[PDB]
Amino acid sequence: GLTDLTFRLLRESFADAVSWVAKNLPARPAVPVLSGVLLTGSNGLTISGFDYEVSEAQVGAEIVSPGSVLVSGRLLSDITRALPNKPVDVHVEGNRVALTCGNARFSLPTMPVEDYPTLPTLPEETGLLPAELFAEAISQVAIAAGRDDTLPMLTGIRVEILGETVVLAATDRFRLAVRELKWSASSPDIEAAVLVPAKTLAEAAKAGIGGSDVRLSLGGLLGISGNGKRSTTRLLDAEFPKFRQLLPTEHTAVATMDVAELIEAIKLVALVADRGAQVRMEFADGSVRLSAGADDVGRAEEDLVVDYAGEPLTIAFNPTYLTDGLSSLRSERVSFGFTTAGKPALLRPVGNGPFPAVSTDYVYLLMPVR
Amino acid sequence: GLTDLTFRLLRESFADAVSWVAKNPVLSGVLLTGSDNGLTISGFDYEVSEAQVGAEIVSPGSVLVSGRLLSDITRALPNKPVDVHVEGNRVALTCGNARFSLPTMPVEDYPTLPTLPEETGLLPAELFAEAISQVAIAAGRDTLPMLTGIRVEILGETVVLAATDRFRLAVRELKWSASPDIEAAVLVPAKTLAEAAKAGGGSDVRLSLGVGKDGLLGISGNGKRSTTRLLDAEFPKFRQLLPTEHTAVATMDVAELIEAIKLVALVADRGAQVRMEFADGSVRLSAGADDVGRAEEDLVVDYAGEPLTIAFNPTYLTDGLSSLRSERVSFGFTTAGKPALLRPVSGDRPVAGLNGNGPFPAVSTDYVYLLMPVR
Repeated sequence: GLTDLTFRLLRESFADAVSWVAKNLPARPAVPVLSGVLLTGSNGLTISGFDYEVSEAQVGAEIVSPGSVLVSGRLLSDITRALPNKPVDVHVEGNRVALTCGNARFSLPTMPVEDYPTLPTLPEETGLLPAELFAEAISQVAIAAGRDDTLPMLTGIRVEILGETVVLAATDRFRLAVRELKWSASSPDIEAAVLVPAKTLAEAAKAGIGGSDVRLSLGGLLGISGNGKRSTTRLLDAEFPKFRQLLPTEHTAVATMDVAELIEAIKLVALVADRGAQVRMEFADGSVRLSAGADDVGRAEEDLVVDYAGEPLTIAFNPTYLTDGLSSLRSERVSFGFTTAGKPALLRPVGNGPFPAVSTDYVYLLMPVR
Repeated sequence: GLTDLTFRLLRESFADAVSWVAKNPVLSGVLLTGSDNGLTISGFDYEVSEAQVGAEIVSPGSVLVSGRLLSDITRALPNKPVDVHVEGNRVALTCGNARFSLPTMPVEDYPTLPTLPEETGLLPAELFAEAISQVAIAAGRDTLPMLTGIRVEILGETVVLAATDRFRLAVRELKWSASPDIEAAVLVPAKTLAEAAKAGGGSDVRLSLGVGKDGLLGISGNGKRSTTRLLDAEFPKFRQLLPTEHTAVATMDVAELIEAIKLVALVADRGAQVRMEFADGSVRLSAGADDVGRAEEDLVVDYAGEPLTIAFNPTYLTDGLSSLRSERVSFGFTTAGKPALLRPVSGDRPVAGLNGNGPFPAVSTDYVYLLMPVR
């Protein structure tokens, strides 16, 4: 072609696609080519970005002349977001791209297309589910994943598929979050058990708020599809704890409270906790006493009503991990399932012998503090 | 007193007064004093602050506690009355179901707050806040103490506020109720003055500085009192930079120009400059070099004078346009080695005529932002 890539499309459409693709580009590009986003005109425009998480968006466009061009992804996402709200005209002119929109005009340098790495092929579709369910279930468990890249075995979200049932889990050794959901399997009997980096999976699930059903592909990659968007994510090569056997089926003591009231009380009392390390909880019939701090800085104390069953128990928790757990339930009330002060508490959304645990879709296991 | 300080008041009133005082070993403390039907909350530094609120004083006295921790507690307590009782070297604070035991620091080691000078004048709180924030954007944020203040210049019922960093200068004139014949100029730290003018609702503000001055600015109103150490440096001379006329004048839409600057500056190397080429009916905004990318945008302008090119730092330009508080901006030029003058435009006409090409008279405004070109 004598006329290289030339097209026209709406700014909003172009800007959303480029920003979505450019997001996952390398933070420290080895070659300048790795900082680019590929634009391919055929029908429609494809916007492609390569990395350990590669992404491709496809949008409607008027392709005056087809072709391909590689330009700085970050600068193109910044230009497109800021352009006048008018149609955007793009014309490749040799080694430059002329971008016109209303009264604004740009001339951008290009990088060689031949050097851009080919994006991996997504595996075969494993199943699908609504965007709202994927977004809300992932965000629920993501809160427990480790955020330290020095301990990468803690940085994933475990995904286990047993036909129509999906179990999600995350942990950082101080807390374990587990969520079960139903999905449209493609086809029944499909078994899969992978560990996906938590940060990218959570960002993909939050962006999914379309809606539009999210298609997951596992046949070392997790494929994510829908909304004219397609991405691949390298899976984590780490073992995950046997989370199912760590969840107790019975409790020696059970406490039910109001989440909002308890979150507020933790935050008040924790102002005097030395380096925000612990909040002590003294449960007895009808009441829990929350306390924190030492005389040198200050002491705090608040009593809250509890629907309690069992012998009195005194247990301490890290205030942030406790509020993360409470915040993740999305229920008015919380159930605390206990054994001893040195064994985990089970938080679930809501007369002397032990108490069988209640079946819920979500659970947050929280380790105590001594 | 065998029974030390004991009082009760509403959380909202307590929390707001403590937070306002604690914002700026014994130095970390906030002093609480109970007298009759009133509580005083006092904070000492180089900028002192005192808040007076109504309270039920069960037992009078004084106590010093950590300011930061007391502000954090009070903002977060249940919305119920707060009972405070000093118990030896501890402060028992009770509010609804919450209880706190705070350690005290010795009262005897706490420095006495300076006496506010005699009152110089008063003005509405809305005006003081509004006029200070307008000029504050131009103050230096460094080493050069002569540029880190806001000049306060009094001349009877007129006050002139000014701030600069040598790249820009903001000047605002306002009218106030002087408490004479007052002819004085001072330099107040810009960061402190800006915070105090924003924090204040709002009953009229009183400024305290006949033949006196050195060396504190007292600020008072709404049961709140502060003193601020004045800057001993000399504000730079600036009246030579305000001409009576211009070689060229330009009026444009502020919002359209701010948006176009931000778009073209995306390719400005180190965000150092944006060029503007003014001609009849249009201005061309441009930036960047081919290695990274070039941008251009043409905007409508009501222009008078010979066409000119001028380069500005995009942030200093947008800071100036944002401070105008008007739909339109008036740009006034003299010569290439001099700043451009940005004035707000009020109700209106074609800028040139009937003056043709000839010099264009300057129109008076309360506010002006002087911006040096990029050299």
